[PDB]
Amino acid sequence: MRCVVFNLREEEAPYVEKWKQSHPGVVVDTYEEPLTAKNKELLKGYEGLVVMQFLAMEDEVYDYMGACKLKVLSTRTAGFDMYNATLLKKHGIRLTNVPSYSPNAIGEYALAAALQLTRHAREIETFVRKRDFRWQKPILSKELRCSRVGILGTGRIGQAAARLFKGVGAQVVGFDPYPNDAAKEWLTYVSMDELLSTSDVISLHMPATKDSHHLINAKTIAQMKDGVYLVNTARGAVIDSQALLDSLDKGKIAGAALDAYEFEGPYIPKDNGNNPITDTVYARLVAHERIIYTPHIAFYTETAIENMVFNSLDACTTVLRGEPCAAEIKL
Amino acid sequence: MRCVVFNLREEEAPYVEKWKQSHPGVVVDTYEEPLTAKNKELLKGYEGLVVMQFLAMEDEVYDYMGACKLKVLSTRTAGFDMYNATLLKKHGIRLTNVPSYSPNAIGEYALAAALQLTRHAREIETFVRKRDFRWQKPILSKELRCSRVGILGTGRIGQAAARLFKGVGAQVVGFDPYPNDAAKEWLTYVSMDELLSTSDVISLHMPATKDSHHLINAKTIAQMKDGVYLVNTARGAVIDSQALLDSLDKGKIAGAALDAYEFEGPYIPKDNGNNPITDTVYARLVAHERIIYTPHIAFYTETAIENMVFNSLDACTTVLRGEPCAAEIKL
Ligand SMILES: [Cl-]
Ligand SMILES: [Cl-]
Repeated sequence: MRCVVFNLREEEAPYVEKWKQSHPGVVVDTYEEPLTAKNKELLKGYEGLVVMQFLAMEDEVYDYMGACKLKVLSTRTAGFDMYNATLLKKHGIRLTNVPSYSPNAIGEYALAAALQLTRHAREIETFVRKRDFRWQKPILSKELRCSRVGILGTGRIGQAAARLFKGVGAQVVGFDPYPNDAAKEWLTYVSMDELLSTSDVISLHMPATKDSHHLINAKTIAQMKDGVYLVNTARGAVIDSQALLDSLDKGKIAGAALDAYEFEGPYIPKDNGNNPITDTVYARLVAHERIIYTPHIAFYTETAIENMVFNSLDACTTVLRGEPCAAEIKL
Repeated sequence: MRCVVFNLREEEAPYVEKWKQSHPGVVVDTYEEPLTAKNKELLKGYEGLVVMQFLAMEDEVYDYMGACKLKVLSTRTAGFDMYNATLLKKHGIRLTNVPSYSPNAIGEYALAAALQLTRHAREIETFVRKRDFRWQKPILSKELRCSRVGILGTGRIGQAAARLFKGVGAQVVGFDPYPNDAAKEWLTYVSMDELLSTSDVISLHMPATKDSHHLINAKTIAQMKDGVYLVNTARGAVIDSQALLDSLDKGKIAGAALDAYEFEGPYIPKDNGNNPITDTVYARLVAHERIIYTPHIAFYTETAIENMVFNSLDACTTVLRGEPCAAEIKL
């Protein structure tokens, strides 16, 4: 029952210690550094590997996992395509993930960002910095209780967002290819056309599929209300980014909050102070005056960290004991 | 029954027209400009005067109201100390105000500002500006559903805030000298000491009485949790401003959102681009990196404007009909 954790961030460390305290007899050694060809020897003697690493591990790292007879690689994230499933399977190494951390974290961020937009936070700041303290129409707001909010995607996260928008008084409508009864507690299902053409705020909550790809594009943006506000806490591929930029530049969309960009991979979650953004679309997005751009932090709350740590260690050790694990990805 | 409206702003005009459409036969003439000694003759023939004026009227204006036999001055605001009640009473002119516009507007702003603080909006934007897109502890957030929010003052506005905070999952506690049962739908009443010492976010909603003056001061701040967030949508006098600045500088209070400042009167709601803020406390406060300063706009929503217009015209005309008016200020 020997486990090693890499990529350990400072906020994760106390949760690892809490988990260890509640699970005596499990060895859990930790490293802040990533696992690479250069330090692969640190794997020796462990049966479980717990990681949160977007940087690719060289093939020789996986081969060394095989030579060490590693039994399971457990990621702390929902995504797992950043790991080499081919080599895991070849060496008989199992794989687990963490499918959900905190739906409420992401719904709460969607509400927070929506309120930054509808309450004109950035425009007020611009005026305040110039000492223009007037009560003037450009900063006059519409209350969410007088607004319609459209939720695109009604899985657990979309439902959390819908619940929160209804909780502040908004009329919430939803669209999903597979409507469910639970979401009807917080929203009314409508057609795509109705959601697009009548919503004051649109918040995206769809997973990555062939059918969510570029759902928000020049054609669907053209159907929206003039002055709509758009929030994206889903993956970036749901938006055709240039179409969004064009619509912001023309004033069709009054503002957007983007926590994701379709091609953010080279840059998230890294310090790029000395790493120029060479994707000119992304460089425009991140700097746009009408976009509240955030680096994929909708999830980034204490509750999410706790669940990422506890659930990954639980999954890892469940597999090590040869027990069924609902978070196991069969290869 | 003739009424004249001064100080008419762009956003108010459609509501005046809507009110006129449902009160055919009442003359309601409008002016965008203020009423002053230079245009006092515009008062001839009017019985009701409806105002929202930021500039003192000279004594001779009030004397001219008396000569014209004006019956009532009706403000569109809750405050009325900006008008010369001494001369209104001398000339037998009655006074009405608008005690409430949209409690939800102000509660919604308190929630919006709280979420800017708890979700680290400004700190994230500062990292984004530097292209630092790391998931780093300074921008890790605590969800409101895992937080205690303390509501100081449980009138209509505090109740609206409490309802909205509960609506996003927070555990809401309240303190008031006179607890009421309506507020108990949304919060639990606790002692002042308990509210101060256990709240993650404190939102102020108390009227400006001797008892609430500098309620937030060096002593009560010292009772708070390290890293508390503070929101003030109430009047500025409930906070000892220098004590707040000191505690922000020392890191005791992690951040504050202030929609008001005790000595803001010379500057609100004016364009001060050509008017220095000579009050050095206010100048520091508006510029402080840990303060989200806004120019008294928590109320500033479409619904509030509609209610300011409708309620002032209703009060004015109720008085002119010789009927009792709950919004009349007896001088
Ligand atoms: Cl509104
Ligand atoms: Cl949390």
